Amino acid sequence: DDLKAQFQELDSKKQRNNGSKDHGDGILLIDSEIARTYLLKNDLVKARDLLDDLEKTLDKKDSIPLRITNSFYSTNSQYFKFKNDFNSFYYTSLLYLS
Amino acid sequence: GEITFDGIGGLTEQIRELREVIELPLKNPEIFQRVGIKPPKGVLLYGPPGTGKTLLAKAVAATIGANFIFSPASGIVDKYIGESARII
Amino acid sequence: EGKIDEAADILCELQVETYGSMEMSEKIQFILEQMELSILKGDYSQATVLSRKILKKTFKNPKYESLKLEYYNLLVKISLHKREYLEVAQYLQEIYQTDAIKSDEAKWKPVLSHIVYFLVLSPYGNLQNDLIHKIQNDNNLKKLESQESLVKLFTTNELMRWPIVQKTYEPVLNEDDLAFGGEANKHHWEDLQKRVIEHNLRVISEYYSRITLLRLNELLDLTESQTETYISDLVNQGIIYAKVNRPAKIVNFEKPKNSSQLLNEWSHNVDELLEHIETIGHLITKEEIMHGL
Amino acid sequence: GDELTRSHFNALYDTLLESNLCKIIEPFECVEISHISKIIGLDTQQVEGKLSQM
Repeated sequence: DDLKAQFQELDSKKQRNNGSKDHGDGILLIDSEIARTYLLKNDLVKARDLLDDLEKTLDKKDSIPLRITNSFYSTNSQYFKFKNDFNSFYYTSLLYLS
Repeated sequence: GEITFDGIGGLTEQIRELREVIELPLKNPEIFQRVGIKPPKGVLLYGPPGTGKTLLAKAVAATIGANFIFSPASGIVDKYIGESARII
Repeated sequence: EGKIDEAADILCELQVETYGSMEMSEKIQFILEQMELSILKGDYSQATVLSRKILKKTFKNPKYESLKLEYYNLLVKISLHKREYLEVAQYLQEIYQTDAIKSDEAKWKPVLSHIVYFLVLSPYGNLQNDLIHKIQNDNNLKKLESQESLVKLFTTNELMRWPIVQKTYEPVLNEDDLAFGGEANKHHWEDLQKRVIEHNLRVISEYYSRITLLRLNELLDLTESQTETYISDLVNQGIIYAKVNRPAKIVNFEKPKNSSQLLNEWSHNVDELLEHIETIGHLITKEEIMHGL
Repeated sequence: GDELTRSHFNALYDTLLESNLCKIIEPFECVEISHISKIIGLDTQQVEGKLSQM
């Protein structure tokens, strides 16, 4: 909460596309960590509400390496695990393993 | 601006005749659509000379401000080949 | 005082005489007032004419708080007497994406469960696949997924669990709360069984070539006379094309294909093979980089 | 009650009968002739005479 996105982290610093690999900023990574914070602790109601903003951000803006995709698939891997649908969880784990 | 609604005074009974066929349809054309009557297009001005029939044309140009065109009878009669029909 | 016609007669001559669409919030009140008196009078055709005039005027005009009050009732009340469910889902979906100040983030979500159920009573539609990808439909109320799970069962319908649900669980079926409000058990179930039978008959025409009459009675759970009743009705409506063979006690669901139609798809197959050959042709050079490495 | 319009409905007896057969022939061909007479409520020879007329 003390950082969030584009408050304390963004002044003179460029955009490295969050924390997926090596160096990075805290803009899109904290939004992803909060999505997995309530997912592994609280219920799945508040987890998907902030997950859609992360999914629409990845589809709108991405980068060349797959470092961001694997970090995004790790969020959905834990989301479908607690559910009763194993068909969507099966396809989700395939993208995370690749 | 030279002649205004004050200089055309005395015609007040006949001044409201033009306001209904000019000022009324241009300001609020939807009134004729509610009743269903068609907006009048042409308006005829006749009578004895010197009663201010020409002043009615100058009084509207200095008030409404819309673009007007003076079309005298003898200005369009220039003839070469079918010229008067083209000028109209 | 309990006077209906006396209040409607004085306002009947006014509805055309009201305004030239000058006032904004006032015009909404008078036009929607006669619609309330016409419904209580027992004639919904009088309010139908007023509904077409007010809808085109407010199409480009945004709706304020004092407007949408009456758009949640008078619009869906006319379709109730008409018993037409294709128009029911149209007005309920139109109020979704609007400003939605009166639409709650809690109470309004179970309303969508009725909207999905209303598509079942209607002859399918183009709005069924649009509600599948909705985010609010996959969360919160579990009945949202229950009615959505039935959407994926349209093509796969075996009618095994359909008479089970119709005899056991009827949360949105015979009891309505946030949409219709409920009328009677026979009103909602009249067109309910007609559509469920139509769900299987559409699949058979697109899948099964022919089925015996004894097998149709096991699925649809009808008699010999009741089986051909719903089948013959869909033929006259230009939906299902099937030839019932009485001596063989079967029904031919395969549509007849002429000589030109069989050769038509053959031309597409030849052009399709050339597309696969074209694809394979460019994959040899592309994958050659890994071979020559 | 009107004898002038009565001649029209007498001609519609054969017209509406042929129109009622359209609802019977809805499942194309391969229907039973005896099953047709039970729906329309006419004799077998009466139905076979009207089917051959169309």
